[PDB]
Amino acid sequence: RRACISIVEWKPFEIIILLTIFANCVALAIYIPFPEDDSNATNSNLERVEYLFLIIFTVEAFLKVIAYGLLFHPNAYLRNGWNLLDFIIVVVGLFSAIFDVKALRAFRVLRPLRLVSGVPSLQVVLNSIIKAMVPLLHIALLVLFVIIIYAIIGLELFMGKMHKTCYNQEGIADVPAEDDPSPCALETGHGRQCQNGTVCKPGWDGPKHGITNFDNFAFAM
Amino acid sequence: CLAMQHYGQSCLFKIAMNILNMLFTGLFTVEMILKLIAFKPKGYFSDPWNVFDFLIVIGSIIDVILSEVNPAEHTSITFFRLFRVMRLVKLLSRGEGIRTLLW
Amino acid sequence: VRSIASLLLLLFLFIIIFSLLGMQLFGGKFNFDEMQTRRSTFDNFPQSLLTVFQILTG
Amino acid sequence: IQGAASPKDMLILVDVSGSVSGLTLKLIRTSVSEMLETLSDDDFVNVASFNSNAQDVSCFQHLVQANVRNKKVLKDAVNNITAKGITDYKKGFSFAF
Ligand SMILES: CCCCCCCCCCCCCCCC
Ligand SMILES: CCCCCCCCCCCCCCCC
Ligand SMILES: CCCCCCCCCCCCCCCC
Ligand SMILES: CCCCCCCCCCCCCCCC
Ligand SMILES: *[C@@H]1O[C@H](CO)[C@@H](O)[C@H](O)[C@H]1NC(C)=O
Repeated sequence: RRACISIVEWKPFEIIILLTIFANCVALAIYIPFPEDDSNATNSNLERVEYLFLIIFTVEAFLKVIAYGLLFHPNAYLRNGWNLLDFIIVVVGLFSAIFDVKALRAFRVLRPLRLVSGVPSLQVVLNSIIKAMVPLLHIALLVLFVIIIYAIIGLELFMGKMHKTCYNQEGIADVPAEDDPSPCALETGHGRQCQNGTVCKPGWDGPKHGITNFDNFAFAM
Repeated sequence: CLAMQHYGQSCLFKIAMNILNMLFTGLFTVEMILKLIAFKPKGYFSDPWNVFDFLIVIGSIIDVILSEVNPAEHTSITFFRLFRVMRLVKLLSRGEGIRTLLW
Repeated sequence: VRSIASLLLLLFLFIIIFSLLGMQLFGGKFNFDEMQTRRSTFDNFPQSLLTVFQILTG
Repeated sequence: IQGAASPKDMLILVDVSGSVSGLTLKLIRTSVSEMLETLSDDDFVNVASFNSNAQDVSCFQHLVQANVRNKKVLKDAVNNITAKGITDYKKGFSFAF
């Protein structure tokens, strides 16, 4: 009985399966991610199209696991396919049941990565590209160590010294006086000083949104 | 230990880091003394790496000695602090491929 | 050419993937009370591609 | 305004759906305020809003004469609004009419 399913692979349906992967790739550019739960008509039919893609992919997984066995299938590039099927099943089930349920929808963007695998004419060029990656690992560790050293030095020197900016001296409203907050340091500390009518006092005017300063170690890195 | 410190630090945390700083500089001074006993200064200065270690440990102790006074209170020169981190470069020497490439 | 098209096809596929991922992460989340100068946004796929391309060139 | 037009019975269908969150919501609120600024005391007004359900941003549920006072309530309600949900013009317009 398993042969009847297996001989189907002799019939080239892999062409239709790759056209299905391409169809799903197309069915993700149309999906507009509206800001906060909004959704036009198209986004309300792409769930149905996604259900169809789920069914076809899981049928293919069943066929190619039954015809090729449970143990042997993972021992191949198909590792991702079953992974995608598992996460997509879980996503659909949880979404229907109802939290990180929605955000988990991103795991489908790997399906285009199935396209390159399906056309073995490209796996060669992928292998070529990653083959040249190994020599860089020495440069990778060198740059990693340079980053660590310079981040630690920055922590030692610029130890959160960019949190004081120039404030209005009238004092009615305490907002960063300069439209472009430029960290200033009050006298007794080398640096710039406010203009003739403002005062540089502590606070967190700081750099843009406080994302680029040297406060933590992660910020330094 | 070096990377741990961060802005808005706790006075207890600063004290603990000072303790660990003294401990680590002590261990590296033990490194130095054991190497010297292993072989004399003329052989100690044979490779620059140990000479490179020479200035780091002295600078670190200079840092610790300078730390005895309290210009700030747990309620100036800041150059020798970087030798501690620069000592990390020794770790880059263990790898041989990177060593030969950079050299 | 037949060898060029493979590499460019691979890179095009990579940009599509890292744009379709940005859509599911930052899709329409670039709405801030500040003035909307966020031209390089992730809203719609034709513009997610331009943002990813901008990041690639850096 | 007293001369350029006859009295009115406005009904502002502010579109608080997810598609307006951000700057556009601020523009909507400011525009609604600057519009209610252009209503006399003899022409009525109300402020509905639809996100698959046509609620009312205020406590009124019908037209309220746009006095100097009711305008205050409508402006405060508009200012204290937030986007959500799914846009549905049919329900909003049915409620409005
Ligand atoms: C490979 C060629 C076909 C690619 C497109 C397949 C999916 C198209 C279905 C969704 C299109 C929007 C219809 C929603 C109803 C207005
Ligand atoms: C109130 C004193 C705080 C602790 C300072 C003592 C130095 C050692 C740190 C505490 C023990 C944690 C493990 C240290 C590494 C072996
Ligand atoms: C505030 C006292 C004067 C400035 C002290 C720092 C002087 C040295 C800065 C550069 C040191 C790092 C060199 C690059 C890493 C090898
Ligand atoms: C005597 C053998 C030397 C082997 C090579 C060591 C290279 C050390 C310097 C690498 C370049 C500077 C990186 C860090 C700069 C702060
Ligand atoms: C805004 O309206 C909501 C309605 O749920 C209410 O709970 C809240 O107290 C209001 N806040 C302000 C700022 O008026």
